[PDB]
This record gives sequence, C-alpha cells and structure tokens, in this order.
Amino acid sequence: IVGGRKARPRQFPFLASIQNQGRHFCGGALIHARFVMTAASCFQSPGVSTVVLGAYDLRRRERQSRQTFSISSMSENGYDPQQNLNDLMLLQLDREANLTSSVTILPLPLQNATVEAGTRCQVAGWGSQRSGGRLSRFPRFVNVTVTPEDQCRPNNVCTGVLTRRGGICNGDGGTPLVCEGLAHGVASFSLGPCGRGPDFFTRVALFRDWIDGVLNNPGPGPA
Ligand SMILES: *[C@@H]1O[C@H](CO)[C@@H](O)[C@H](O)[C@H]1NC(C)=O
Ligand SMILES: *[C@@H]1O[C@H](CO)[C@@H](O)[C@H](O)[C@H]1NC(C)=O
Repeated sequence: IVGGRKARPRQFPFLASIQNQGRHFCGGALIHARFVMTAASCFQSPGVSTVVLGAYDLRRRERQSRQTFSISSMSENGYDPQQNLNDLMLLQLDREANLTSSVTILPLPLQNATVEAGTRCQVAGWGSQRSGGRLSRFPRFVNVTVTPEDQCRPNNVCTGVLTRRGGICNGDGGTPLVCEGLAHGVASFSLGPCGRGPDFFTRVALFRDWIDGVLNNPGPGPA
C-alpha cells in the first residue's frame, strides 16, 4: 500500500494473507467461514500456499490471534490472463474459520449494484510502498476515490487518490476495496508506478450470483 497509514490491530478483521512457504504474496477477504475471496491473478507463478487470517504483524506468530488454512478448492469464473478479465477467485478453506474479534466476514454487495464516481472507499494490505520495494510488516490503509467510468473499464471499478501517491502496490493483489461497508472490488492491477493510478479492481457486484452459487455448492468439483 502506497501513501497510507499504519492500521491498528483488528481494524480490518476480514483481511487475509496468502502466503507461500510463509511468504506473503497476496491479500484477500473472508466472505464466508469457508471461503476467502481473492484475485485469480495471484495464482499464476498454485494452491501450495496457505491462508492466514487474523494476522497483524507479519513477523510475529500471534498464536492467540491467527488461524491458518489450507486451500481445499479454487473457483474462477472466466479468468482471462491475457486481458486480466474476470480477475476473481474463490478459495475454499480446509475448514470453517472461527469467528473472533480478530476474524470476521466482509459482506458483499447485491448483484449488479453500483458505486458512483466520487465515492470514498478504503483499501488496506501488507503490500509495499514502492514498486519492487519490500513488503510492509503491518497492514496499511489508504482513503481512495472512485473515478469516472471513462477512466476505467466495465469489468472493473477504478480509484485514485486526491493526493499524490496512493494506491496498491506489490503484495496488495486480491485485497479488497471497501465502499460503504461492502466489498465492491478485488485488487487487480494498476498501471505504472504504484501511487500513479488509477487502480483497477474487479467489480464484485457483477459476480454476486455466481458467488452465491459457489457458497451454496461447496466441494472440490469434478474428478
Ligand atoms: C444484471 O444486469 C445484466 C446486464 O445489464 C442483466 O442482463 C441481468 O438481468 C441483471 N441481473 C439482475 C439480478 O438485475
Ligand atoms: C481517511 O478519511 C477520513 C475522513 O476524511 C479522514 O478523517 C482520515 O484521516 C483518512 N485516513 C487516511 C488514512 O486517509
């Protein structure tokens, strides 16, 4: 996260940390006790990662706070790598997370809901503060603004900071964009230097139904 402030413990309790060999590579959100919503793009270079909930300081063990999980199944709906279309993915946890003061669910918008340009949102994560720089051990967050459609693409929700540098950076992939208390976006990509803008998030409301379907039909799938 660029241009942000350090978060307090349990300030974004729905946040997730996707790690590989203990190395954080993407963020995500708990949207249901058994699933975490993230970015399909996070999965290119698979499920031999872990999902960490309730973390704060990436360097500590915070045993009394964290819950760790394996990924039983991955669900994508038309992800297109080439264009980065439909960059959204659902991970099913090996087991049901427990809901504590440090681990909660972030609600979803209704199918097709919209957010207008100029709307104020928040984004948090452990990503770096500079292109190719080092991750942040504490989560950080920044106030962002929804841009005009013309600045974005239909599949996404785009944002910017009134200020200078602000936005997502390395490690912020799949982290959620939260507007009016709901997960309106999933961090996808951004062009050029972190902080420049605008930032591209998958438009969550377009997938509500498909998501519900997944939630309602759990289980690895065809074999
Ligand atoms: C959402 O919008 C699409 C395209 O505008 C439409 O075809 C579909 O009927 C809509 N779904 C509902 C739940 O409004
Ligand atoms: C976010 O916005 C609120 C409301 O304007 C503000 O008072 C607060 O300082 C901001 N925090 C940062 C991290 O932008």
